[PDB]
Amino acid sequence: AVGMGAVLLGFLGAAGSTMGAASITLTVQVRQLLSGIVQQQSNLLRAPEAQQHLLQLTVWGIKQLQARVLAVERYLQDQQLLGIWGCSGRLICCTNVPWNASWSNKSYSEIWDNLTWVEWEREISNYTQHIYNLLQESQNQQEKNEQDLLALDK
Amino acid sequence: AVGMGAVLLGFLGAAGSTMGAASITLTVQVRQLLSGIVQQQSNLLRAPEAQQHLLQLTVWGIKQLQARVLAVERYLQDQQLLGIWGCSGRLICCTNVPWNASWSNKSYSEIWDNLTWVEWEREISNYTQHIYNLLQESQNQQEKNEQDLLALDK
Amino acid sequence: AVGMGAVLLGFLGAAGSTMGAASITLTVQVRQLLSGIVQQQSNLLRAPEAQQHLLQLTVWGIKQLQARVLAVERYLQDQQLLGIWGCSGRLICCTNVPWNASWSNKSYSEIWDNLTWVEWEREISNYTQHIYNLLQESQNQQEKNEQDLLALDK
Amino acid sequence: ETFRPAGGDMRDNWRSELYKYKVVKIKPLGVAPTRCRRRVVGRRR
Ligand SMILES: *[C@@H]1O[C@H](CO)[C@@H](O[C@@H]2O[C@H](CO)[C@@H](O)[C@H](O)[C@H]2NC(C)=O)[C@H](O)[C@H]1NC(C)=O
Ligand SMILES: *[C@@H]1O[C@H](CO)[C@@H](O[C@@H]2O[C@H](CO)[C@@H](O)[C@H](O)[C@H]2NC(C)=O)[C@H](O)[C@H]1NC(C)=O
Ligand SMILES: *[C@@H]1O[C@H](CO)[C@@H](O[C@@H]2O[C@H](CO)[C@@H](O)[C@H](O)[C@H]2NC(C)=O)[C@H](O)[C@H]1NC(C)=O
Ligand SMILES: *[C@@H]1O[C@H](CO)[C@@H](O[C@@H]2O[C@H](CO)[C@@H](O)[C@H](O)[C@H]2NC(C)=O)[C@H](O)[C@H]1NC(C)=O
Ligand SMILES: *[C@@H]1O[C@H](CO)[C@@H](O[C@@H]2O[C@H](CO)[C@@H](O)[C@H](O)[C@H]2NC(C)=O)[C@H](O)[C@H]1NC(C)=O
Ligand SMILES: *[C@@H]1O[C@H](CO)[C@@H](O[C@@H]2O[C@H](CO)[C@@H](O)[C@H](O)[C@H]2NC(C)=O)[C@H](O)[C@H]1NC(C)=O
Repeated sequence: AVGMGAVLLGFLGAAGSTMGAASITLTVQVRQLLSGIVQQQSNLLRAPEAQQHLLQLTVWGIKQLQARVLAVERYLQDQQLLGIWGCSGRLICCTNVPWNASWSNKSYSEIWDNLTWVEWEREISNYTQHIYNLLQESQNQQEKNEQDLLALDK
Repeated sequence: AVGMGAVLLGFLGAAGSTMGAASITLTVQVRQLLSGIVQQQSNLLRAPEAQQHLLQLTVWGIKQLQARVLAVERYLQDQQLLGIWGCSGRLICCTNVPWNASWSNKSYSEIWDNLTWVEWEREISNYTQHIYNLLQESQNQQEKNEQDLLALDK
Repeated sequence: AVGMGAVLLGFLGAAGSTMGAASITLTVQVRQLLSGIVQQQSNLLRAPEAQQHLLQLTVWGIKQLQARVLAVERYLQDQQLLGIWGCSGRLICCTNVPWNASWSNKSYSEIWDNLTWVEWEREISNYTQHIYNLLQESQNQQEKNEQDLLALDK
Repeated sequence: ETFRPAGGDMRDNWRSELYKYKVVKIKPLGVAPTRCRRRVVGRRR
């Protein structure tokens, strides 16, 4: 177990660690999704305007743009998803959806004190998108209930 | 009226339906804004790296990039707007702004049980951006009031 | 002091104004980050499809795309940051991090009624990223505490 | 009246297949009256 300042530097640092221990490092994985791995000892000037010639159409030029856009392309998908689950701006979000033993019948400690996330995500590999569908179906049945409430509410 | 799992598949499915009924389908319209229309029976591998030649500068290559970026370009505008209205991460957001009969003087049911959204948005077509301006002006008069509060609060 | 409708138009309008007065204009600075400076008297049709030839690969064509993507590239960084501080969708966000006199030992009014933001940000110029690191370290120590709570909570 | 064949503009070939299509832009933001206020109220609760 390391310090709060090291946690920031340790991208994928709780990969082989137990699922419960991984939660201190949620932010550091998130930050990587757009900015890549964090830099400590050196922090150069990352501002705009570094293309002073026709170099934006070269091999690397195109490649970089593709990598830049893909990076945000993907980030938004993850956000939009969390959004339509009603978990916007939450690194840990409780839902209305009850867990299913068919998905997994492990106790808290059988998971959180015994499994790594990739290990567990491999167990839930099959039932994942279906859950993603319930998460979203829940959110709707919530929005429905609100309009329901706005009707009785004069 | 269809099932929770069908609601997910029915993009623009409450288009001709009454405004009150459209609320169960808010998430499904949102998801389309970035990922397009959902796919059910088939879900292929949409990962990166499918451009193995100089094809990124061709007709379709450029066209795709334009469509990809425009898609997120627009998504953010809708978000940033909701954000500066104080409605971030909300599919239904209450405001402080009172409704104006000049905008519309229909009762709840005269709208929600009688109109489709596009039908209604056509009625409010004129007074919309002005509202968008009040929504934002409200948010500011809120932020002002908070700093006001932080001053008296020692 | 101007009106609520003018506040919307006045980008960087409280630049030389005192920090406390700048809060009414937070939204208007935010909106610029993606859409640039607001337009009043004229509001033309900004829809897609205005490139009818091979003009997307020209000087301006490339330049525009670079400016378009950079604009969102940067916007997300600011958001993702606020996100991993637990301040998503907040224009004013309270934290758990206590202020440090070493950073600055000015009273409320010594700041808010006496300084401009750029003036103050120049004072805090040195201690900023370190704070950014505490903000994030706090958020983690929060997420840790939640998992802690989920363990005792059966 | 008498009719003759024409083939000058290829766009007619394209109109021949596309006639049943049109593209629209989706407008996800929507605004409407409701008895729900903000802050500490959603009509008495
Ligand atoms: C747990 O999930 C499984 C499968 O996702 C559910 O089992 C069956 O799912 C099929 C659809 O794939 C339904 O037609 C069956 O009715 C389900 N079985 C039962 C007994 O309901 C199972 O229902 C889920 N658990 C709970 C408690 O709903
Ligand atoms: C997820 O489901 C797949 C099946 O869709 C499992 O892969 C194999 O599936 C065949 C056909 O049903 C079984 O006969 C095999 O026994 C499965 N493999 C194994 C190793 O059991 C896959 O195992 C499932 N994932 C998990 C984690 O159980
Ligand atoms: C409802 O909206 C209308 C127009 O947006 C308001 O009517 C007038 O708006 C002009 C500005 O365009 C003002 O100069 C007038 O003072 C407004 N009339 C009145 C009687 O105030 C109208 O004010 C709005 N309704 C309410 C209750 O404010
Ligand atoms: C929105 O306002 C426009 C006017 O800016 C309306 O369009 C026409 O405007 C002229 C000039 O004022 C009127 O003489 C016409 O009667 C209007 N058309 C119609 C069909 O009434 C437009 O109608 C307004 N939108 C709605 C839904 O009333
Ligand atoms: C205010 O910040 C300063 C510097 O950021 C802290 O002062 C020292 O910081 C170094 C690390 O750079 C530590 O090794 C020292 O222990 C710190 N000094 C003391 C007295 O703790 C200072 O700690 C901060 N203020 C508070 C109250 O923690
Ligand atoms: C921020 O810190 C820098 C130093 O890292 C200050 O710049 C100068 O630093 C040298 C070396 O320590 C000092 O001898 C000078 O006195 C500093 N300049 C001035 C004008 O004092 C910089 O001043 C600091 N920023 C603020 C606002 O005090």
